[PDB]
Amino acid sequence: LKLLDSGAELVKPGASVKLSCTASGFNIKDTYMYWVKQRPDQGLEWIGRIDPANGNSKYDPKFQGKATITADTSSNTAYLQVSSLTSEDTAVYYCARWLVRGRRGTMDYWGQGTSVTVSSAKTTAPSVYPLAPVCGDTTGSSVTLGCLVKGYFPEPVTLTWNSGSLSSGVHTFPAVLQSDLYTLSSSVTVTSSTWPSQSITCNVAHPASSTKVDKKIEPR
Amino acid sequence: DIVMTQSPAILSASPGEKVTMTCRASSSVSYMHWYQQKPGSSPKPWIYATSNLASGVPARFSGSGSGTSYSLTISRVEAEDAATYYCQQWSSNPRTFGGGTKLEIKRADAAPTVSIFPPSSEQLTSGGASVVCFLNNFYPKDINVKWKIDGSERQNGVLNSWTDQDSKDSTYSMSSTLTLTKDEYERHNSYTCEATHKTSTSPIVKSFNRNEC
Amino acid sequence: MFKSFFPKPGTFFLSAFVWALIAVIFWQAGGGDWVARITGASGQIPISAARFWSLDFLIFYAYYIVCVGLFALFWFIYSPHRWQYWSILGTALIIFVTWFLVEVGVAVNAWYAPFYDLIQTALSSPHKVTIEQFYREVGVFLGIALIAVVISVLNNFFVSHYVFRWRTAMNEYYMANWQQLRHIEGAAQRVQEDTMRFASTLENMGVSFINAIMTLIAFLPVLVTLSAHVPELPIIGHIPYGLVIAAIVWSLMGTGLLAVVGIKLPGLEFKNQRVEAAYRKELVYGEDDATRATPPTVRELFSAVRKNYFRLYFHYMYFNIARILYLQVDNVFGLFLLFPSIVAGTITLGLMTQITNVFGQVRGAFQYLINSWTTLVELMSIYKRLRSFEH
Amino acid sequence: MFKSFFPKPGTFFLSAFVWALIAVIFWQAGGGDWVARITGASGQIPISAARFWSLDFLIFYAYYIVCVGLFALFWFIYSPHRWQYWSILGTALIIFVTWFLVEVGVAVNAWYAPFYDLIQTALSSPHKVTIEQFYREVGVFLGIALIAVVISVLNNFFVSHYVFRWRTAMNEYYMANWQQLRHIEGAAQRVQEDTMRFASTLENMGVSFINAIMTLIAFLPVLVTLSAHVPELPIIGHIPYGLVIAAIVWSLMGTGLLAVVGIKLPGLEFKNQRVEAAYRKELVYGEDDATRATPPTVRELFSAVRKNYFRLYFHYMYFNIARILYLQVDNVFGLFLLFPSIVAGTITLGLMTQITNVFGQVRGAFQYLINSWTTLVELMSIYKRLRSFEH
Repeated sequence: LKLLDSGAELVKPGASVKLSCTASGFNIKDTYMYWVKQRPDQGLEWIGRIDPANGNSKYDPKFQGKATITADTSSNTAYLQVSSLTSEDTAVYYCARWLVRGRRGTMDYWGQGTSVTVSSAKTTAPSVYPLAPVCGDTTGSSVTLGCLVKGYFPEPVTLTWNSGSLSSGVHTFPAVLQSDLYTLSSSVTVTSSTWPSQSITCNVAHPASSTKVDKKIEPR
Repeated sequence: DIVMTQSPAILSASPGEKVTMTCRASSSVSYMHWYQQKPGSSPKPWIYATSNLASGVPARFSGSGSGTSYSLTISRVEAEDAATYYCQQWSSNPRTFGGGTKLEIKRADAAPTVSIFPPSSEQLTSGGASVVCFLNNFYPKDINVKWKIDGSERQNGVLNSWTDQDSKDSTYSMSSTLTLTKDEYERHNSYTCEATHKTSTSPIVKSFNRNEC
Repeated sequence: MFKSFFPKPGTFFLSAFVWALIAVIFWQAGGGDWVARITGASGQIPISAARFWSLDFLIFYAYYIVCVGLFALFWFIYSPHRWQYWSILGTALIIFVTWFLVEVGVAVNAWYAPFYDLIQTALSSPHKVTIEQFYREVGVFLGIALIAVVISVLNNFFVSHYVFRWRTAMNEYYMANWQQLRHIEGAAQRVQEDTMRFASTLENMGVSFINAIMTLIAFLPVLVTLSAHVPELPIIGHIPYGLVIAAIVWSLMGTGLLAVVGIKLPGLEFKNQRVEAAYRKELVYGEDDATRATPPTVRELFSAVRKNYFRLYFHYMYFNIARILYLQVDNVFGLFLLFPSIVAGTITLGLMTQITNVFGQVRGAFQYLINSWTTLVELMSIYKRLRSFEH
Repeated sequence: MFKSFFPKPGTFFLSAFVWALIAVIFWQAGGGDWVARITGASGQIPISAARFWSLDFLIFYAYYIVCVGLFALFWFIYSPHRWQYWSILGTALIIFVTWFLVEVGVAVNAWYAPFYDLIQTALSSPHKVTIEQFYREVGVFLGIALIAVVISVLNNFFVSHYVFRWRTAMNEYYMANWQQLRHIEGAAQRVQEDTMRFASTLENMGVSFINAIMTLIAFLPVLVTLSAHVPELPIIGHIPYGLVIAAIVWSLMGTGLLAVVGIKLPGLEFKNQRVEAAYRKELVYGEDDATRATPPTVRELFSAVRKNYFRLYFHYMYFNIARILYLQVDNVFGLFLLFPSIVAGTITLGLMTQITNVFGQVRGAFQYLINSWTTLVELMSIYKRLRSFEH
């Protein structure tokens, strides 16, 4: 099965947003399609569901009047419309599907989620720097290198090493927020015989403001 | 609203052992399910209506119970099962999730490796400087780092981030960063990132010379 | 109620009545259930067709047998007779089988509640029902219907045979004394068909009356125990036994006001019978003689058959407006009592249908007095003709 | 079908048949509805009791008047008669009123859906309905029921009068020609009883049969337009026209198979009639004259009356097991076809009740043949007796 949630989305306080979840591999006449919200406090909540065969819905009474769920069996899809966004609607929203007729196999399958960020500041572009070891440190059997990206907004940022060809010995830390800026780093540990014998570089891409910058970690 | 209370909210184990968790309802449910969320991924059933195992998952996961008290048992926890386990009741039409019990895997002690990286050349042009020190592959999760300038203590203006527990060797990591302008960076000579940990009673120190290079 | 059948048509019927009353008073309200104290009568009753072997019923079977046994034994000793086995015990068995069929009705009533609750769940939350449950519901319903079929067939066989024994009994009595009875006009006609018509009609009406009383008595306690979920009647507000009071008033008052507004009809029917018979006799002379045709007198007799026999066709709209109004309003008066309760959402689909079915069954089994009109036209005529045909 | 009434019992019934069929074919399929194109036939029909004056019905009323008028004129000029007005127009009006009452039935059926849908909404959410809506629903239903009551009462009055006019017509004919007819034995019985019994039984059977056929034709298209919701039947699977095929098969095979398992019965009934008459006639002789009693002879006659009167009570269980099985399965066969469709959640409470009621009304209007034994027992005896009573 495949459910393909929309992309990330930043919005302005007070506006409204519409989200979509397309299902390929089954016929949504056989299932529910509910939605679930996960605030950064990792607790999960329930929002509402819908039966596409006749078109009934049911909502969590706390959430009634805020967000409505509609479907369209022509092209397999469901949509959720949240209105009057406030400072407390930073979350992640997951669709799903529950079998109700034709039971067999995994009876529940969750999409991928669409981060939603609501605030007032504007966008920004990243600034990447290489990291090199100090002089005289090449007496060991293995070396570590790093790549630093600083001062961007908003999430997310995808970072890769040698276009994904270097997938062993790499650690990447979660981002932190500091005065409307974010920061994250990375580390690569390789055998001392590999460097600087073989070229190495960190590949970073930021789709929000269309940045794609590559820098090579040139030895001092 | 059926209020599900779930405990213990923290757990620990070692490979080869056995563990239990309990999701006690607040009235008759008859309908429950158990999930499993790994870091940065979406959840996934294990048990449907509290007995029927879902499609192919390792046979060590099973649970049972009826009425208003249920249990989940993991036969032989191993290195691949650091997660967070939820429970979902279903017999109403609002539906209520649970609390989640982060599960850990123990291992023998390990000591970190420390590296220091001075401000980069292109960082020099930017009008600001940055210094960072990395910590890799250590257990357990409690650690503290220290910043000293020319042997003078300096504390504020720091940012830190811990990685989640690795999924093949059960270790950790940590990052420390100290960002200063050009003026104060040029005024000093020796920098040091220092940390202490249960592995050894002796502090681990890494340093470098501004003047040499 | 003749002399050859039914040992003594005098004290027999009175003795039977007072003995029935004594037995009922002992069991129902005087606390007969304490026999259920001696034995382990659990008192809880299933819903399938396994209902009819639990001790809760089997005790009642034994007690009915004992009462009829004692009553029949006394009369076997006091006043012997020839058709005594048919006359006593056959009547006993017909009463008992009628009660049994009423019990089957009650069982299907109690079954409509879980089925409709299931359908409501299947419509409101489809992930909770799987089709095998529907199939098991149909299974238990057929389990009951089978027993209903078998008992009904056997009972009809027996009733027909008992009636024919009544016929042969009074035939032997009359034909034994033919010679004194020889010279009354039309002996052959009487002793040829009036016996059967009288016996058959009396049987049918007796069974229908007992049926009505047993349906009412069997269904009142259900309404008493089920009137706790309907606190408020539509307009009058709150009344301690609103449901039972409303049911009793509607049914009994409907029949009472229906059979008092059409009271003039029997006289007119009898008058029409008499004038037609006079025409018959007047024509009979004209069949063998010559000077009896008399077209003038035949014209006058026909005009008497005409003018008189339109009054019946006219004093019949009065009885047909009332019957139709009642029988139509009843289609929604049963559900009119559950509007405030439905709006407040207290009853569930399944106590709606069980109550609607209670009212429907009481009404449909009280259909006799609109079709038991026979007791006003022929059976009276047959009894009077056949008694006056007996000196 | 006599010579006094119904102008010519020969070509007349063929003429009525061919004209009825031609008119039906022109209207139904030949697209006579282009009269609806001449006028502003909206084609949308309300559910209130303002249904019966919109142009769609009014065109039909005018068309029916035109057809009957033409067919009446042709026989008013081809060959006159004395009771032509009754014999033609009375029968036309009786047929029309039967059709009208069928239409009232369809109207109530179409009303069932919104009411129960409103109840389902009210039960599932106490926060959407208020009592005024329920009062309005009952309002429209009573609006229709009033017109049903008025029509039914007037119709009963008229049919009874028309039957009496038939009786007086054949009585006039038979008494006009008495002298030749005088000498046939038992003529008084004939002219006094056979005419009335004949007329009444004929009327009843004819109207019942036409009602059955009209119900079937009236309810097929509703089933066609409503079977778009029930694609898959439970066991066979998917059939293009599941509901219509299932309904027709159940109803027509039910009746056909029920009246072939009970085919021997009229022969037994006739034999019983013969032996009864023989016993009666023997008893008449011994009334008036010398002994003629002969107890051995009466014993022989009664044993013949008996042994041949038990065989009817035994070749008659076969016919009650089948009838009760059919009648008791029917209560849940209507709802057995909607298990997979309920599960698939396409039909809602209110489209289920329409279907249950369609099946129930068709069954309740196809009950005649269980009560049609009279026309296979007494009507042929009367016809044979009364025709044989004519030279």
